[PDB]
Amino acid sequence: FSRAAMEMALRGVRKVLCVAEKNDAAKGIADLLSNGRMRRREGLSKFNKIYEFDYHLYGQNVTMVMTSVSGHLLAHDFQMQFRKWQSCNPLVLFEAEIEKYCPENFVDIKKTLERETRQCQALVIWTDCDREGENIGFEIIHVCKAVKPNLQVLRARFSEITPHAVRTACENLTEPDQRVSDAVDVRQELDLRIGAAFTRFQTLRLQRIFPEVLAEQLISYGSCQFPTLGFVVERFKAIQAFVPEIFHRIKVTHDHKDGIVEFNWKRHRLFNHTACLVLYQLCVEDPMATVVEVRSKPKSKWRPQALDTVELEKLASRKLRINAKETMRIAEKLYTQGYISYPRTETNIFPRDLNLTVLVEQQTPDPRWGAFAQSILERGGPTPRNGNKSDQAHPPIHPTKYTNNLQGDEQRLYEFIVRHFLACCSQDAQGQETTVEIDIAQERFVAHGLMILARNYLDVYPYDHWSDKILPVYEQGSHFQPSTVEMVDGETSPPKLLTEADLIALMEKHGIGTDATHAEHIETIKARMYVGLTPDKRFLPGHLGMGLVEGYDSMGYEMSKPDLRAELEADLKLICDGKKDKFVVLRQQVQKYKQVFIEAVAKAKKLDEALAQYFGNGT
Amino acid sequence: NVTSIALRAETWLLAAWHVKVPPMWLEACINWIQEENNNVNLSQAQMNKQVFEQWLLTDLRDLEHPLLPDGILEIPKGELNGFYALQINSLVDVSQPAYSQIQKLRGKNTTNDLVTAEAQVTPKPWEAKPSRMLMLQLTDGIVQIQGMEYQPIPILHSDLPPGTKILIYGNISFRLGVLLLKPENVKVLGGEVDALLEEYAQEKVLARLIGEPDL
Ligand SMILES: [Ca+2]
Repeated sequence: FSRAAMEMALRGVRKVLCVAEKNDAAKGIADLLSNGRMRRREGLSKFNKIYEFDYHLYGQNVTMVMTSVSGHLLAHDFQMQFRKWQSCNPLVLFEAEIEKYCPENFVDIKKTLERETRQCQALVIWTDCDREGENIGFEIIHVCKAVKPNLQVLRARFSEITPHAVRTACENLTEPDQRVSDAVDVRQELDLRIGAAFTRFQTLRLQRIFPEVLAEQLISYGSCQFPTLGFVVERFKAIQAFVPEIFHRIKVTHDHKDGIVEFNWKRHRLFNHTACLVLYQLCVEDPMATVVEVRSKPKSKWRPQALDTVELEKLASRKLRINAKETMRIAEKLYTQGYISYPRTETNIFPRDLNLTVLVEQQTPDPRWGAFAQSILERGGPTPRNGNKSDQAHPPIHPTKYTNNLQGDEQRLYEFIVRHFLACCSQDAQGQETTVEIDIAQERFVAHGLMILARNYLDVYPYDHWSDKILPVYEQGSHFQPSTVEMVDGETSPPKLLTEADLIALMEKHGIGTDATHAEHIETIKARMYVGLTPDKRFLPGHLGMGLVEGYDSMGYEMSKPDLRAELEADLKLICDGKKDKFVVLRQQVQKYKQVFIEAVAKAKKLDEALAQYFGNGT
Repeated sequence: NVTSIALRAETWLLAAWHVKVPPMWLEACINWIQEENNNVNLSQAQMNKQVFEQWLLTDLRDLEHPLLPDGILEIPKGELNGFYALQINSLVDVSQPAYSQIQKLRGKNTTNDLVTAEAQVTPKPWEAKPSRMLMLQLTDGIVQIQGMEYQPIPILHSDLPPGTKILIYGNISFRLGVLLLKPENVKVLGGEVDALLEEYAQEKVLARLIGEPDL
């Protein structure tokens, strides 16, 4: 814990084995700590290199042996006996013994870690600082502790790959968190058991019932992919059920030199022809408009709130037309290359420790946003718009280094992250709102006006729009003849099919897909052909996707609802905080899902009946 | 012979509530109230109350006693003056879509149906509202006209039972068989009609406006 305790622990350490999540992170972290002085060496894996370099750890000169893994080193599965589909009843998979093993393609990495452990006295985990990263860290620990059981294990915590961050990580090494690793082991186990039991049950059943339609096809089940599909089917059904209605409104317009002024009815609209016809007839006879109230007040448009993973995933889809899976891929590439902070965070509050003034200064060399960044500094400095969430691990996603060398979508997302950051650190747009109320035969109509005085954050954030709506001068008490007095018709519009940002919003609202896993589950229902994208590009459910959701929902228990997964994901967060143990969560979640399974097997014919609506007869 | 009590009740009904009733119904009604309270000799005050309570529960369509002036539907526009104790057969809000209304009434949750990623475009207080407009189907039992909430009348609400008796008074401008009612022109007397509760229940009224079958 203390500096004296650490220095004492480090005594007699000559070689320190360091392990990163991927080779590019290993090459990157080693290059920064060594100042490019690192010496490359070969591992037993051709894609996972060793970078030796001299470094000073807690007052001890050591040789840092920096290598990497390639994501998860260990695979989880049932024993060989339960692995074959025709070897057991899917119900036994809720209790069937599960084992962790190293795949053939990763054995070279496992053997490199083991090899280096022999020459090293300490182990430092440099995997990304998220739940999966801590679990990968514990996979590396288990492999090395098999060689040296008394090996000193430390954990480097960092939110960016920059010289200051990686140097501070070395001065503040901590203990690896078993709690967050355990939550990953619990989720991995539940996903395998619920996944396997329900997949084997429905795939085998539906392949026997509909052989011509679902031959050799995999009808997979996921505890999270199912309520995700549920949102898409729920919205489609909402549109299907929606009844549009004709409404009527009195439209009064008044012509001016360079623009027509439209006064909007204070009664807004009526769903009755005779009700509106009567009020309109009153308006044609004596249409003399009198200015009742000419009111004006200051109006403001708020600058964006500090950026988190969800807002990035949604805004990149809406504003840049990059899908969440690609956004997270590019965002991870920019993070690894040192241009942005860790893009997997729930934080929308800038920590007090973080120097925003430097981050803004750093962006002043840019031709496009440079002048604006300078403008923040000239106006006193950065004034961020913070939210209410903090994971207490990472800061909001922000630019950590300036680069002009990016291309394609990589440039587009970096530019977005920079502009959002500067907009957030800027001021709100300030305008003047004006309103003119007119009376025509005791009927009140209102025209609105806007005059933006200071655009502020809008000058760097083109993704948001604010436009002047300048109204002519109307004196309180004036009388005038309107250009036209009409009785126009309208109709109510149904909802639209969900976009990816719309689907992420629903997932967020209901607490599923937490820990930035939204994209993974949206991608699974896309890939399994349960949903399809329209040209618009919105989610349309397929016949199999549709049939499964209305099949399980007809069984009584509302299975398409995200309530059970949200409870599961909630329990996982408790394991991380040490607020709940892994054994109670496992026993409770397994009992809950085994019950839902047993009820579904009992009413299995409901699945056949729901899909028969699309594929016809079948036995 | 209850004709002496009938004149006294007729005087009171008109004086206190502007209720006009046919002599035959009134006499038949008094006789029934006398049979119901056989054990006692009721006062005129108690008789007047019980007669009025029976009136509130009576279907004006079955009363055959015209109240509203002749050809009120024949005149395109005009003004109506005087006191009328009419009956609401059905009632609906025309400021809100019937589909939106039936959904809320049916208690089904449509939260996820209005979820979008697009930023909250804060509406104006008459778009965030707008003020309610009830369209009443009023009758004297012979002629059927419409009553519009021209100005907010808070005593009226969509949940008023079909057959509810209401006093329509003062100067009221009317157009195309629609009365432009202001709060100062309406008074709710109460009551209900069993025969109407069935057919013109708010669920059934709205279901008809969205084309639901078997109605
Ligand atoms: Ca990762």
